[PDB]
Amino acid sequence: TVGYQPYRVVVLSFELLHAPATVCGPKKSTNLVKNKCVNFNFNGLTGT
Amino acid sequence: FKIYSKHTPPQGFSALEPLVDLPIGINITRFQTLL
Repeated sequence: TVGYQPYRVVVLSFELLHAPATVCGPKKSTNLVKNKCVNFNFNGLTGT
Repeated sequence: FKIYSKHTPPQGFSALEPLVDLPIGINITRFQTLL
């Protein structure tokens, strides 16, 4: 019992190009559709 | 680093399937095996 009382702190540092890309955000995927021309970016395949 | 393996019951023809790629990134020259 603000500026003097304890505050926890966590600092993040991401590396790059030393090792293959491994840690990163999720894959926001949705539903698919049948029998209609769809523009779909299929886990890296961007075809229509 | 990629691995491919297969099992069968050495003459003839067969085809090797993969199992896994490990995104490790290790400089590799030696593959000491274990008995």
